[PDB]
Amino acid sequence: GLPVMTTPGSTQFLTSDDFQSPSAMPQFDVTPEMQIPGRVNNLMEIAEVDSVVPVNNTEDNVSSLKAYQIPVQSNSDNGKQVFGFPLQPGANNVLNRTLLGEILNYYTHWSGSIKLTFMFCGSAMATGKFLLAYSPPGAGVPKNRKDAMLGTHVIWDVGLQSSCVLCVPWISAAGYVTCWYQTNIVVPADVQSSCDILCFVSACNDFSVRMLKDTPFIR
Amino acid sequence: GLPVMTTPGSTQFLTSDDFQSPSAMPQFDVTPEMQIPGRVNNLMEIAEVDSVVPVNNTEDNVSSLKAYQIPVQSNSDNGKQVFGFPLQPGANNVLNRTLLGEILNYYTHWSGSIKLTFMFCGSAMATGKFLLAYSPPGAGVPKNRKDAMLGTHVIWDVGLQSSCVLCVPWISAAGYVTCWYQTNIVVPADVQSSCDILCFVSACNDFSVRMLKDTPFIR
Amino acid sequence: GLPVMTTPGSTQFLTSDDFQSPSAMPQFDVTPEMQIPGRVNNLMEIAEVDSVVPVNNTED
Amino acid sequence: SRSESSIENFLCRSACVYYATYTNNSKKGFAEWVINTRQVAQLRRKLELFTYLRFDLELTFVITSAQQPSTASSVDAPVQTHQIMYVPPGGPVPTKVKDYAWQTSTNPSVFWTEGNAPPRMSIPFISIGNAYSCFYDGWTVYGINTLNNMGTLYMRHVNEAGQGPIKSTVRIYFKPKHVKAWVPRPPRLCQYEKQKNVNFSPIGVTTSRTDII
Amino acid sequence: SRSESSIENFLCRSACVYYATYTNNSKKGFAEWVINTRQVAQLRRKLELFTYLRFDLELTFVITSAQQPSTASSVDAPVQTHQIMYVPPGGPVPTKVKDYAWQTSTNPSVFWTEGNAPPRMSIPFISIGNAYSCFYDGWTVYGINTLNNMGTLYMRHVNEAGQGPIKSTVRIYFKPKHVKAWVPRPPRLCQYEKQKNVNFSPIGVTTSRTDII
Amino acid sequence: RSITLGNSTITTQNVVVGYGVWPEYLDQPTQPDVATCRFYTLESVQWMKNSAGWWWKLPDALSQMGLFGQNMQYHYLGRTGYTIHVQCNASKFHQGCLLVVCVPEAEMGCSNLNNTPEFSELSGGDSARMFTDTQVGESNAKKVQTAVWNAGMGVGVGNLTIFPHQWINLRTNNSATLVMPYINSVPMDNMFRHNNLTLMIIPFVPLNYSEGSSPYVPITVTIAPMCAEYNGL
Repeated sequence: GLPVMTTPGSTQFLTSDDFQSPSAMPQFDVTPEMQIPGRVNNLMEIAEVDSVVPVNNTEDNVSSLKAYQIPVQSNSDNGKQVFGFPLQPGANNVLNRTLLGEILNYYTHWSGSIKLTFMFCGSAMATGKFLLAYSPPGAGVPKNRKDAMLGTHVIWDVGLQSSCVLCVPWISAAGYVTCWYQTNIVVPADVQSSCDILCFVSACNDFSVRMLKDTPFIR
Repeated sequence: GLPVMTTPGSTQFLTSDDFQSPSAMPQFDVTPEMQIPGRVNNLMEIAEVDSVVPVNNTEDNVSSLKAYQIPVQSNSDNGKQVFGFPLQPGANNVLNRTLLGEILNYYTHWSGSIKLTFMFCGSAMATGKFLLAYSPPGAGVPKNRKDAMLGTHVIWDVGLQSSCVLCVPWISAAGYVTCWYQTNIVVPADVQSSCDILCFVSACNDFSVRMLKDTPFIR
Repeated sequence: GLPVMTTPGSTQFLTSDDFQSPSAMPQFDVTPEMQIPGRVNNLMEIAEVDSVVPVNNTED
Repeated sequence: SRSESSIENFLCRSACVYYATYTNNSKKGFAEWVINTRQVAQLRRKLELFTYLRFDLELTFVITSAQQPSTASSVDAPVQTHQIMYVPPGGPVPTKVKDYAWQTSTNPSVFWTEGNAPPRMSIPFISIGNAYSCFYDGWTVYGINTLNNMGTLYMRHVNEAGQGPIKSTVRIYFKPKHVKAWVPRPPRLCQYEKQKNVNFSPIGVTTSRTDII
Repeated sequence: SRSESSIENFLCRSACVYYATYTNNSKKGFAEWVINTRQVAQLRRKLELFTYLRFDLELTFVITSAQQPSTASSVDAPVQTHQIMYVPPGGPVPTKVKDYAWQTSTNPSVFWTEGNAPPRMSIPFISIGNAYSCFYDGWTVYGINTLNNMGTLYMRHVNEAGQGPIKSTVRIYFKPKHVKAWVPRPPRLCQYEKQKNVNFSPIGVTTSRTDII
Repeated sequence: RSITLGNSTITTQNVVVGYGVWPEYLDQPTQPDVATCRFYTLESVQWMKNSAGWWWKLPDALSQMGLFGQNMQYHYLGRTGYTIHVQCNASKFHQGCLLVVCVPEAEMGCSNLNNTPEFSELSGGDSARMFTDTQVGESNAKKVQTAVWNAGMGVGVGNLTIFPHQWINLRTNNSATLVMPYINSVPMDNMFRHNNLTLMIIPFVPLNYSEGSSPYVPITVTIAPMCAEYNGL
């Protein structure tokens, strides 16, 4: 009849193939659909939301809710580092286990930028000023408030606005998001002085992920 | 269902086949192209450029830069052979390891012509005259300047032009490109007399190669 | 996928078959033709010419 | 390059979920696997990102043989043949190798000789509900949800051997198709302890560093 | 007749690049090959004419068997089955025959019984850069260029044998497709000394003759 | 004649451009042009009778050269083109022939057969490393195998005309001029761990003069970057 000729690679089971398959149970007339809210078409839609970042690990707050609070008090020293963390990806940093770093550990190649939302979770009578210095990849970490001012920065007035948003690229040194005291925390009578700050992370524009792998957060 | 019938030669692995293949990693979305300068569409474009020919081997210049220089001095004899090499292909000749003879040793059948560019790498005060006799395949090598003049030749005046171009067919005796003194090298005071000559080879028109093989310049 | 069903006479080598064959050396660009005189399209054209007949055998 | 993070390219992969052995002569050699999603710890984490899923199923079995040590006298066996029976939710269940439940009519089973392509088959979306449920906060026993129950697979030989024993392994592969996902959830931090429930022991949030600066 | 010197007809050929043996019983019999271009001395010279290449890949494996001397008592084995696992750049790497890295999900592996057509598979162009780089004047260690790294191949049996040992060889074939070449370079004169770098010992330019005339 | 760029001026009177393309432009990149586009003239080497050759690594030679050395350290990535002016001045009584090549990705080989050459032996910052006409011994610490007839790259030195080149023959010509685009696989690469070019000068027919003439001919190499752009905020 019709003459055929089989090529190599005929009776093999490639695990990533795409062939039609014989249905085990036909004639079933399956259950139709129902409009359930919250359909996810793409895994980036999970990474676009914001999540709290545990920037206060220090070896005994990791089994607590103190990991997310940045301790801010009115000290006596003029200018001091509040916090600071690198953006070196996956090397035990603080963006590792968050909702952004949980999806990006499934892929090996990714590129994009990042929203870094802060929030002052303190009283309404307390004022102050903060620097938010960002060092580029290649430049060192600033060791002083003055040459942290000479780099790119945002001066954050606490009494005016309660949240500062910062956009920054992040690629697979890789950067520093050090934050410094500008002035002390002025406070009235019968108000506590020790306030705290939360830190949020998200995905600003479209990331571009590629080359899926398995996750390393498993046995 | 559809009745088939397999011909002979079905489950065989011919090494020079052309069949479609199952992709191991689909769904990858590969890196797009980038316009890099210097794209090679055909291997003849490497053979069209010119290369220096080591026509001065003589058993101890091959591990030196003296292999490419033709020694030219003002002698006392009236008429003498400057150099000479056959065009017998691949039989340890001087066009063997050049950029032309490196591609043509990958193919067994080839046919075309050849540019032979010369250059006088001497002073600007020195003059002279040279013959460039070419003997055809079948005719012998000329043993004297007079019957080298009776064959086809080009008289090369050094004081007028500094480069002489010669076109010659080359096929897979096969020819001789012997070169003779016409007159001595006249030179003024306080100028050196021992000058040198380089030799270049290329592909003039389109070669026609066929029946690829592996190269013999390997263990 | 596409369901087939092999008939008898599948993996056999009939000597007078006519099937397409995998080329051993592709990409060769063979030598073109040249008009040579005296082309024979049919074997009867040899039999149409005349030949001398040995009608005088007689053993020596 | 934003398309490799789609749900179709993230969940339609193949994974080795089960691996069991069975021999013919030992009067209880046949395999068994209740089809679920909580078998291997890696695919469980990739499906626990969503709450309600809805997919078809496509399974492939790689069955191989191994000769057990027989007694003597020139053992030679013909090609073997295996039967892979699929029981729908609420069907007859076998308990021995020679049982009535193998010869039934409503259980679709494949038959496969050795030395050929591996026997794929495809299972549609069987449920009363409109989606599978990866999580269930409610009683049926707490957190069971009897509505997403896909069935059971059974494997055995169909050759009786008189001179030599033969044992065989089987690697069941798992591949969803036409996946739809709803109600995304945070990824699990703690390790997996049991198969049935969501039990855990509390662990720290992130690996620790020396100081805040 | 100028078309057989095209880049597609000059580089899209098949070559035996690797040849390794492995047996099943010896608890460390499995093959290994890091996919590179500098393996065989002839294909290395045909690709060192250009600096930047960009090709897909198509591999074919010719696997055959050989019976090792067993002890006694009428050995008879069924048809064998092999698994050829491909690890992408930055994936899990096995160290033993029974390991977790074989049963993973993101490594595409083929399964193949003996007595059929040889198991071809095709690997696309995987890189971050826009071309492969055959030469690299720069540090990562000098002249490594970690950007063109295509992966690793692993072969093993999936049958456990009780009565007879079986060893097997494998000949990996190599065939580029849809080749593009840039920045042509002079062919190498000296012999190849090492696999990683461009080390050499200086040799003369051309074989010598007696005199200039 | 008398071309100027920035605050520097040279004087010329034939230019061979790249692989046929002129150098042009493409987080977001920044494009500085005022403080980089100028003629950085390296110091002059001497061509004697028994000379062998010189080589420079091109995005290494301008590493201490003015503000271009500041943009190499302060910025992480970047891409450049080049415009190389070579001119040697000899009288009408001298003779010789130079070959001026600009090789992309000239990976060189060590004299010791097991190691790779160390950092100080491959590139001198605005100082020419030199060829030899012999072998370099193997049992030393770490050096480059720099026999001139194999060009340090294991390749026959006659075939180096396939890269973009130009001849300087003292009988007729005096100078060379090359214009080289950015040739790399990635569109923007680091400038400290990678030298994408290599400028070579090899005397095929060596220098000669009579007794009385000046016994050296100085060579002057003048490089000017074209269409540079970096990556930073």
